[PDB]
Amino acid sequence: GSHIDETAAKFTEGVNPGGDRNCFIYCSNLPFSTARSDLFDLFGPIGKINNAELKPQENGQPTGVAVVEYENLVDADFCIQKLNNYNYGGCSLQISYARRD
Repeated sequence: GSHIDETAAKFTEGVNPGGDRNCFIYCSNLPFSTARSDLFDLFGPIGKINNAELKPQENGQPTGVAVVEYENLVDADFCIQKLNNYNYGGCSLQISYARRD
């Protein structure tokens, strides 16, 4: 195949909360000043992130949502155990299994 940033759209487009022990993490209610580098700040000490991105929007405004993807299903689970009350920017983050991709 071929890639540079085409897959990073697919990594967040179509993705929703409320899966069940998939592999992807859905993260929501992030503050609107967040960027891709902030994911590895709070997720980096949990385990190995395979990939991670922020959800895009049709009008270009910030969504307040991230997706993350993890090496082992114990590490994906551990994010959803530990982060689902995490205070950041003045917001409390909501965390779930990313249901479709």
